[PDB]
Amino acid sequence: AISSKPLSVRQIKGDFLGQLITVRGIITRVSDVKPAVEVIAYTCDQCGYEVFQEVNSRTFTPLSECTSEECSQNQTKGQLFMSTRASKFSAFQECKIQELSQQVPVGHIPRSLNIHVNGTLVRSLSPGDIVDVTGIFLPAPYLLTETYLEAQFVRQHKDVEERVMELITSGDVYNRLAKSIAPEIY
Amino acid sequence: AITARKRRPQVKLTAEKLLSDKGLPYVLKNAHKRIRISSKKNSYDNLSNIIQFYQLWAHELFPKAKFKDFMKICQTVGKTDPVLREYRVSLFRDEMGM
DNA sequence: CCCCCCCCCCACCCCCCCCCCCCCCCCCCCCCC
DNA sequence: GGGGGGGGGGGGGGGGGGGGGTTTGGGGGGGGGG
Ligand SMILES: [Zn+2]
Repeated sequence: AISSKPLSVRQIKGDFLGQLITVRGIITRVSDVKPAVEVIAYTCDQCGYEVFQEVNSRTFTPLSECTSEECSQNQTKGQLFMSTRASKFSAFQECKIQELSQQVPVGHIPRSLNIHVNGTLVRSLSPGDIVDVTGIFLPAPYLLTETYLEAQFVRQHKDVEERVMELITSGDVYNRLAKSIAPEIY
Repeated sequence: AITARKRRPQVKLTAEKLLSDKGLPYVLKNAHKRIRISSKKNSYDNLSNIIQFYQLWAHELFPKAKFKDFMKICQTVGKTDPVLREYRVSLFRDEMGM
């Protein structure tokens, strides 16, 4: 049931790391979309047998020598070149969520967190949105770890041309609509 | 009784590999089919029509070396190896045997 | 119109790299067939 | 007279070691008040 409960940001303590929590707050900032490599594809110049590296961290080191049996058995130390055509990219975006101004205890600074969102779920958020977000609360390499929330699901807090006839048919609509402008004002 | 210590291996164009199916039998299978020479083309293009097949075959056989260096290796093993001599003389012996 | 204000601008581990050593290959020379 | 084997040189690989990776004051420009 814990994933159902909307936590304020300052309730997200270290013991939650690894859990599919749900957080509540205001988005104070949103990144522009950028691509990130899921799998790098390298061509091999001297044999044409491509090879692949999967990336699973904020950084990586690129391959140099052709590890494929096509080169390795021929002991042919061919050179590898990255191809953006064949590499699988995924859409990446970061958003900073802050607790609601009402939730801040008296005298504390409002606490905030990085949300990372990937794939088709990108650009579901915008600054000034007040929102509930489900995600995996995770560490990142900085013993103190950096931390972020991998977003998974989002809940934002927030025919006619026939229907206009309902007011037109009732008549004197200019006078009435003008009288409908701020009726509490004398 | 003893745990291993590593030593770097090395590979070079052995006459056995040169006599594998993708070796000279590949040349016999494919050279007369793929090289074509004609008065309809200039000398540079005709030379290229030879060189392209031998280069592709050389790379597919032994991709490590450059084509000229491969050719020097081939000329020198041709100068030396007895089984390769028996194969080459067997080719011209087969042509005699026709 | 003149003076004061205020605003701006500026001063420990991991990778790359290099050095050292050992082995293997290739050529040359000599002997054997 | 040519091919094999022995011996010496030269090059390449692999390992090991090492080093690097914001406040305060002052002048001048620009704008506002007496
Ligand atoms: Zn390759």
